[PDB]
Amino acid sequence: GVIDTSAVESAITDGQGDMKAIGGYIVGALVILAVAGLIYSMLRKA
Repeated sequence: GVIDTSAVESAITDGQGDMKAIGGYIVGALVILAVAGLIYSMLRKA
């Protein structure tokens, strides 16, 4: 082991965990880009 992964549990959660936010924040932001694409297509198309 528990202690062996003790540091990892904290470092992993802090770093690894932060991954969810990075992926989500990044993937959650991409939605904005896509919105524009379709928006332009519909407006430019139409």
